[PDB]
Amino acid sequence: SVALVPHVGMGLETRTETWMSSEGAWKHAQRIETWILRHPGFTIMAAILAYTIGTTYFQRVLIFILLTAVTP
Amino acid sequence: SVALVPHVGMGLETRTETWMSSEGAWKHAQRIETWILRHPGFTIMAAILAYTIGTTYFQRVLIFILLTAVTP
Amino acid sequence: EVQLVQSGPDVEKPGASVKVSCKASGYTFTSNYIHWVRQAPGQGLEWMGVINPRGGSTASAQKFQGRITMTRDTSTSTVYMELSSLRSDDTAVYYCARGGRALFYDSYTTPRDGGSWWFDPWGQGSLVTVSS
Amino acid sequence: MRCIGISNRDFVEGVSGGSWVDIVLEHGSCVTTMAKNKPTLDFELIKTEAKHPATLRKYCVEAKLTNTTTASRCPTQGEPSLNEEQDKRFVCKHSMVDRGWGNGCGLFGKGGIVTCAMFTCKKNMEGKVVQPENLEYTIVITPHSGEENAVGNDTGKHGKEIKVTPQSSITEAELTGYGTVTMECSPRTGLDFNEMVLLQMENKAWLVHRQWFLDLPLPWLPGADTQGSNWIQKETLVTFKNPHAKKQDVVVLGSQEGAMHTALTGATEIQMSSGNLLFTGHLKCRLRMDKLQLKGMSYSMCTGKFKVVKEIAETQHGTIVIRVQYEGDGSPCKIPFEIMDLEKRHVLGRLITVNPIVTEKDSPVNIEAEPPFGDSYIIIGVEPGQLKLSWFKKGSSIGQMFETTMRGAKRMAILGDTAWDFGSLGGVFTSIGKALHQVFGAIYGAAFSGVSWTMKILIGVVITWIGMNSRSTSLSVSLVLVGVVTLYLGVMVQA
Amino acid sequence: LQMENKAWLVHRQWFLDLPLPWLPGADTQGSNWIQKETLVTFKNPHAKKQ
Amino acid sequence: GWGNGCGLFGKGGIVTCAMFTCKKNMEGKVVQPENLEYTIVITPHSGEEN
Amino acid sequence: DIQLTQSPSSLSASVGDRVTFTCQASQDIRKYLNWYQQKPGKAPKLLIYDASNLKTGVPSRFSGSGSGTDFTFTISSLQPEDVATYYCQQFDDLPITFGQGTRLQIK
Ligand SMILES: *[C@@H]1O[C@H](CO)[C@@H](O[C@@H]2O[C@H](CO)[C@@H](O)[C@H](O)[C@H]2NC(C)=O)[C@H](O)[C@H]1NC(C)=O
Ligand SMILES: *[C@@H]1O[C@H](CO)[C@@H](O)[C@H](O)[C@H]1NC(C)=O
Repeated sequence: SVALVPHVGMGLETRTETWMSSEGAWKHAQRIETWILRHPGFTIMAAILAYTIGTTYFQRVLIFILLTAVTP
Repeated sequence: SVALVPHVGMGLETRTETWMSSEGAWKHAQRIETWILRHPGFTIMAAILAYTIGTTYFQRVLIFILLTAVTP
Repeated sequence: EVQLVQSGPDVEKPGASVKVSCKASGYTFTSNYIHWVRQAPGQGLEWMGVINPRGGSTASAQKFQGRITMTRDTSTSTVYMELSSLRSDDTAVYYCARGGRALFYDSYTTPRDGGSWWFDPWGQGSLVTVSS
Repeated sequence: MRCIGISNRDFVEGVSGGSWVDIVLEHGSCVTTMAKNKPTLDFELIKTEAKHPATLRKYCVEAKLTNTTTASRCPTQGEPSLNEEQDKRFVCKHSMVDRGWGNGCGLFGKGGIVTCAMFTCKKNMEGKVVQPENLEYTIVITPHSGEENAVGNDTGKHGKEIKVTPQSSITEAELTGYGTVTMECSPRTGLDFNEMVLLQMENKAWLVHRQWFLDLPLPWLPGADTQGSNWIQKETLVTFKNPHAKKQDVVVLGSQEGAMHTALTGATEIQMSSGNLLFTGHLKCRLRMDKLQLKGMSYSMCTGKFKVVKEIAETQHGTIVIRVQYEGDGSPCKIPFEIMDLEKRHVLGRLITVNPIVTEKDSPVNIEAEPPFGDSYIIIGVEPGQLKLSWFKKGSSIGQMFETTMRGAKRMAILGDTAWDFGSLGGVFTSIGKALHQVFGAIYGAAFSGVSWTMKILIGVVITWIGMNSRSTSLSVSLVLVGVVTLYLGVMVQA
Repeated sequence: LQMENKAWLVHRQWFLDLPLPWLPGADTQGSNWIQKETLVTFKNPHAKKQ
Repeated sequence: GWGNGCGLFGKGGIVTCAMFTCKKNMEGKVVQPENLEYTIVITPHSGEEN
Repeated sequence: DIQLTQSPSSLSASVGDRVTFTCQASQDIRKYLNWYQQKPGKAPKLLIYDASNLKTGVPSRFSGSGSGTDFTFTISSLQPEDVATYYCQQFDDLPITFGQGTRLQIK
């Protein structure tokens, strides 16, 4: 629900701070990294995929940080 | 917050349906596609990136669907 | 001997807090659990809560949630019950007593049981009245 | 009987072993079994009750603020302090604003400042756990063979309730006549509690595995409670405004209850009102049937002249229950029930009443059977042949085996290798199956766990692709395994 | 956008597309809400009821 | 089916409905690029005290 | 939660009589139950633990019985000094709770 589409990039941003100011970002990161810690295997398999596909090195890095971005 | 951790893959399931019961998936899709409709430009630039990097056609497809997944 | 001396009766104003003491003798003060049981005159017995002399672990009933603190002085071999936000309903007599205790921290069920709750030597009770 | 209509059901043919059978049954499912003898019985599974819980955690979904003093030193020098910062029942924060001659005091700089607030919560979550002890299953094991009313109405007394607890075993059960039956559970092989949490919200509850329920954000508080009001956390709750420069502010975060629902999706719920209602889950029992009469032996075959009431009633694949009411004298005599081909007796059905029987006379006795894939010729009549009913079963051979394979697939999913146990006594290759898939899928299905619809199907197609372009024949160990586990497990799950 | 006593300034479209029960400015008695599919969810345990 | 009691044994259709009535709202309004105004203090330097 | 019911609320009886009480539990409490005697103005006192057991120093006319949810306290021969109010006590689960009490009146 409102759980997602959290009105962020959008526009109109003002000089004054808005709401979660300087949290929800580091929330987002901490969240997802936590979930990484919980399910290491999926990290493993994903990384393997990175070493499989493309793999001209920078490519690997990219598609990997997809693994990060996969799903909370 | 609880907005994201939504106890999904996890395990334990059961033979009986659980909660949002054949919704939250199609929810997930519908909302992200909606957000795609709202911000077409970002789709454009991203796709361009797909045509830039790797590009090994299958690669393009992948990193593209990634850059679709990338919106929180 | 097995013995309990509580402090004498007291009266307080509503909304206040009262501190009742329970002193014991006749055993190792760290060898038994302490519980507080209250009796309103027109009612029977009600279990207020529990403190462990050894180590300080504590617990309380839902009714008194938020309202009651329990502490101890081992040196004096004494327990202190304290109630906050006193109200007329609180007016009653209070009681304290023991349990034969496995060890560290307080509350057990499975390990047999105490086989009482303020009835053997919990003390002599003490009257407290919440009044204006 | 008490099975019929639930669909999704488990026919188990034969026993052998001299005795036993392996049954895996859960809740919405049920099981019908047979042997070359002994009466057909049905295992239907109802509420699971775990008695003694113990309470670990207090999450609050809502709170309020008051009092809420704040301070600043103004200088440079010092980082401000306030006494109520001492009692952790308050919430505290440092921020920095500025001060000066407008503020009036010193030096003209960006100042330190603090705040605190009293914190109190009205609403909670009661989450408890239960040790793999006093928790118990209740089963109705119902006979077929007539005795009116309902193939249905699980209410009403036939198959008892056959309680069981891991604390006990061997599940000694009795029914009228033959009804000596021995079951064995393996509840310790069940849901794997100690991984489990039962979570009561305002009414509704949810069963979720432990770790996630630990890591979940929002205000912490330990099971001891007892006035503590001691809540850790609160930084994810109660956000503080700091508009452009001056002052700062504290804000009750607002109830997350719904969002919490959105989280607890992907989890089976549980109703808990009194002590437990627990549903779902699954269990494995092994069945030793020795001890069973056929429910009547050495009789006469009816007499003649049955008169039917109602008609055909197929339901899922087969069973075709019929209801009949005998008319005559002969007293509880066997009913000559047969299922035959066109003319020229080739006769083949399969009958599940096995040994149907007349009761006290007048009473609508009923039957179920499995005609072939095609035309069917059903005959209950004897001396003046009394009756014949034409039937046609559509469908049904290749398609049968196919759909069957679908079932066995689902059961390979959902329930795992306990599934491999769901047959009975395959000697070697059943066992070696259970082990191979045991450690095998143990490594593979999990580890790449915790993943959802999307990522599942997608990772599936990509890895099967990389398989398609791989060399050295290893593609199969990619590929066929890959696409299968990935795709098939993709759509079936997350229900 | 006024909530119980805090408010927020947000740009229009997003505030249109936002889920949760709809209802137009006219209402008063209408109670006409159009949505609710994303609000109250329905259980359907294994077979019977709902 | 016969357990339900009625007809021949199948997977049935079923429906439900419920009254619906709402708790706290959101009042969201808009303002036209009219009826809106700014207030400025334009302050001199140079002493007094204040 | 666990609701301990005590019956009857009061009894009057002649000396020497046999008297019995019954306590009924909303949940199975197994062998955890207790029987108090309390004389007015006195602290409560012990009689029965584990529902089955006398304390040392307690007269023998006292007994207790019952197992799952149901229990009976018994005095074989009523004795005048036994005038008191009596109780039963559920310890199980620890939301510690008592029976409402039963008063006696000598005849
Ligand atoms: C399910 O079982 C119940 C219990 O036997 C059935 O209710 C009985 O119905 C018969 C029919 O005449 C009555 O004689 C009994 O008195 C009923 N039992 C009661 C009231 O406890 C019920 O009919 C069965 N379900 C169906 C669909 O028939
Ligand atoms: C909070 O303020 C109330 C007055 O509204 C006062 O009665 C109470 O004592 C205060 N509590 C604290 C902890 O400051």
